[PDB]
Amino acid sequence: TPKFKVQEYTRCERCGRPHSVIRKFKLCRICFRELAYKGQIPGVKKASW
Amino acid sequence: RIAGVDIPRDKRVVISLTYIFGIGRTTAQQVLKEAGVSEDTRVRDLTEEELGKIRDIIDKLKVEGDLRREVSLNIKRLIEIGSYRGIRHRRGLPVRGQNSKNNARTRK
Amino acid sequence: QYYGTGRRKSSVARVRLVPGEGRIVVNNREISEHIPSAALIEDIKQPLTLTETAGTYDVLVNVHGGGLSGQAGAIRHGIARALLEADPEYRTTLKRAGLLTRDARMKE
Amino acid sequence: QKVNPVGLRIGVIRDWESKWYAGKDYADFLHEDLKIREYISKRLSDASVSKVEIERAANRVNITIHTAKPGMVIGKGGSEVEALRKALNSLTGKRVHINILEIKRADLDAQLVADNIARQLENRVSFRRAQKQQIQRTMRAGAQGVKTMVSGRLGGADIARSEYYSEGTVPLHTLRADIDYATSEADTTYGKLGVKVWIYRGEVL
Amino acid sequence: KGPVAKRDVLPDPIYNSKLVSRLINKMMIDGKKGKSQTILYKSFDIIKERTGNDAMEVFEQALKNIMPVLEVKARRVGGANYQVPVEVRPERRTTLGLRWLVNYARLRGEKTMEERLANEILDAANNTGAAVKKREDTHKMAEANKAFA
Amino acid sequence: IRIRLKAYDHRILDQSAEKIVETAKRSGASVSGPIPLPTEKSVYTILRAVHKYKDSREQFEMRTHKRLIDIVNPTPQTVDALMRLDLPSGVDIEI
Amino acid sequence: SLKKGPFVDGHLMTKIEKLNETDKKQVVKTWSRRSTIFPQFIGHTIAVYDGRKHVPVFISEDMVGHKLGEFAPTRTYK
RNA sequence: AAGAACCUUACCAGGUCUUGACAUCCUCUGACAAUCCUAGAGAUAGGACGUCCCCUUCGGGGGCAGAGUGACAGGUGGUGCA
RNA sequence: GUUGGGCACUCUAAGGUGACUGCCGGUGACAAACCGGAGGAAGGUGGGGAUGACGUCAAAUCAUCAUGCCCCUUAUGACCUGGGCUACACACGUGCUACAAUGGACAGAACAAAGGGCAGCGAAACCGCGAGGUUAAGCCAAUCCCACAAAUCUGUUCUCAGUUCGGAUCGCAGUCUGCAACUCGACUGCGUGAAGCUGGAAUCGCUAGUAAUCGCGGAUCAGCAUGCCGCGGUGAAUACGUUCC
Repeated sequence: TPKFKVQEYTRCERCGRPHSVIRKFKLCRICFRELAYKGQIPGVKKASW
Repeated sequence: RIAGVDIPRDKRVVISLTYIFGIGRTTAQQVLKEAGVSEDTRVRDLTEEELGKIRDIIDKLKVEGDLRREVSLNIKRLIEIGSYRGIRHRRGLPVRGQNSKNNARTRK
Repeated sequence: QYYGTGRRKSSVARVRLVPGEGRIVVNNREISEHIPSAALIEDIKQPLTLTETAGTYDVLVNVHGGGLSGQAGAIRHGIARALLEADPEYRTTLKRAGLLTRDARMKE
Repeated sequence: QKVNPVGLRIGVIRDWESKWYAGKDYADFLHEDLKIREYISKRLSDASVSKVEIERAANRVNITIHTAKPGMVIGKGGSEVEALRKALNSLTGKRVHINILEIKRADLDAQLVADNIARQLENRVSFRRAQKQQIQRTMRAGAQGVKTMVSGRLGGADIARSEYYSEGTVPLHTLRADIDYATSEADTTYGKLGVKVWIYRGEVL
Repeated sequence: KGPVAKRDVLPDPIYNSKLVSRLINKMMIDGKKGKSQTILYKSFDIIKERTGNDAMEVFEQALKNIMPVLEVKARRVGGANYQVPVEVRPERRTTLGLRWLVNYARLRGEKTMEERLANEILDAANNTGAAVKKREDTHKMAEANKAFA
Repeated sequence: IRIRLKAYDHRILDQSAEKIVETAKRSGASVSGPIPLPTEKSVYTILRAVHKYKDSREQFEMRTHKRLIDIVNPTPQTVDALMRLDLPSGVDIEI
Repeated sequence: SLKKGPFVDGHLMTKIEKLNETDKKQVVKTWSRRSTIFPQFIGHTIAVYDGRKHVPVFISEDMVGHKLGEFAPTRTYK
């Protein structure tokens, strides 16, 4: 719970890890990739391009 | 001779004024505009009247030793407070937050 | 009037031949204004020259996309494809010059 | 290493668990889903549930929890279900539904299979044996291939090294082949061991 | 294994010469064919104003004098180091014609490229200058080691 | 009446529009048949830098497929029939 | 920003305004290296934290407009 | 890890707290709290100001907080020849 | 298109068809093949991405995370404030801009695609030399806003100069963002104007919409791009041959 608004940083809302976070999903590259695979991320499928 | 500087004869006026310390392109442009004189005329092809007018406009500006001194008293001022910038001035390192590890050679 | 869609790159030219005097008008301008290069203009006319319909038809193109070269190729392709609607006898002469092939060379 | 077979076969032959459109609610509706599925795991750690399909409809959130033990799942009169719902109702915020279908032949689903082997390795059933029960059960279930792997300090063996008993075919070359995959971790008194379980279940034509 | 077909360039629209186009593409830098189309049409107006002849009469004459007949090719069978005299294929003649024309035109002292290219063509046409010399040079060298082949 | 449908699977989105159109045509109102609207392609590129500068790329993609359904000369039964229809969990029915 | 005016920590400006009531006298210790030197500071010695110790910097006229941290170099190198 | 001013942040120097930041309970269950006054560089503080938990056949329990509480909690400290 | 205007075309995107040596000449086992026909947008493996096997390095990671057993466990837990990560004798990588004239400046024309936006994009007017500021249209959207290109083409001037080459650095200037830009943001004034007169030995890679080149957008993000990822524009040269490596 930071003091000012600037200090407030995006953390992986599942991991807790404060890195690499995708604002659309609030996930780091890791937690996302894993869940993407399982297919728990409504319409986000692996691409071929 | 303008502001104690022998500006070249062959090149255009605008260019010849860029040599005058304290005058660049845009200063030379608004000098000659304020002189009410064509900026395409040549120094060799100017008039002594037109020179006088150009010279009168340039007297309102800080140029040459007047400006060199203004700049030099600032070097004094920073080494007269031991400011980060002061120390960077006397050490010969970057003063505005440039990295030193590499790409600092202008200073070094 | 005789319609024919051309495409090169991202350009898409809606060519239309109308009975005229060999004027190419692209988006309500003379081709010289729209396409500057003479080399491009010659290549745009290349379907009209080989069918010997240069001076038969007024070309009314509607182009959108790509650049000036691209826009050319689409017009060329669309003139060629318009001529086929004018006279199916031209197919043989066009096809020999490679004008009926759609240049599908996209970026990698 | 390798592509996760499911990874590359979703929206192709297999389906989304999380069936729902949502624009500005995406992250809200998503992280909710993550609780819901993480809860039903911790709750029903022994009910043979895998494909916890989550649908949504403003405030009518439906949770289909496909289960190989459906009689066990419901509970004594929907006892487990109702208690599950009220927590989820108090956690999520919505009208959490509980539609339930069965995982007929647990050895067809690779999560359940890999979960079965997850327990055997905890209770110290020889890596050797653990798999072979599954393999043969999966064969009789009616599966054209299987590739159980266990990897780690196997039997407390100081040196960790991997042991895989593979039957049938694992056609990863075929995008239309239904390769199920499921990983699991086996925490014994010498670290953890990796249950990886592939299952080709006939082509999707 | 089978000789790839060379790309069929269009004819130069005002001289109807695929040679002149090939010069443009040789002169073109950073895909700026416009700059090179201008330069040549500027250079050929310079040739026509000076000589009075058609630029095509001069340019073809220029190429004749630049275009090589025999070239040195390194052959190192066992020892050898033989500079095998090789006859320049008619496509490689024009290649080396236009390459040298452009390469030496850029190196000349004149201020603008349109003048530099014009003067190199005018010098080439008079059987002189540097690009003609370069052909001679490799032939002098090919004549020097002519005992191989 | 103007309807916008949005989905991640174009199959269910087509099966939706079929019913939306068929329910309006049984209702008797004239339908502008389902306009295909420019499908939105959000691509997510997770790079894992190797040797710093080379970087193993893995791309994911979300496609929002869109359909526009205008209903001309609308009816009471239409307005009802639209609210009656159950478009699935993967479609967003905006009116 | 430059429309808002020069910056100074209100915690510090209070301390120095108390000294401006009296005659300089006390020496203020602060961690506000980021505070601009105002004319009110002139004559004071300000103890400014350089990351480990407080550097006593006497405030002269030419130091006005600069920050306090300009006179407390944080990195040691010869 | 060419999106480090603070934050990030791990490092440092100094200030500071020690169920310790958090964490399970154990229970005790109040309000928890906002709050703005005074400090302080801020944390850490004391308090100006301000406490009503809901559900409760109104017992309890779900909680939250503080306290007590207890093993622990928690370690970017080890081992990637577990 | 501004509006009425069916909606033709184009575009949007669901569903289809289309290339097969299929058909026709030669050739050759009468076949396969090969050579060439036509037809077609496409010709003989349509072109791109996606998806391999069993490998070994007890390769690397307990600074993604988790982890059995160690250790710390009023500290090897935790919190704050300032500072450092941004130091610079130098080294090894990656990259950008110059070293001008096929260029610099000056103005007139232009012609893109992809992508982003409501806690925002912000039109458009308005203000300032400019960066920005004002207020606020319209629009979470093929509807509105960001973008709506730059290279380039055509006018004009300088004229091969350390230069209207070049931009470093420094001085004095402003403006945003944030609690705060001293260390340590970016941007814009204005002056200054470094090196560089186009990078050897050597080393790597590349057969076309490629090399080269010029712009655009986006993620991360308060702000911060000579990085990364898209997108489009312009657009080559060479491939004889297998003699050698």
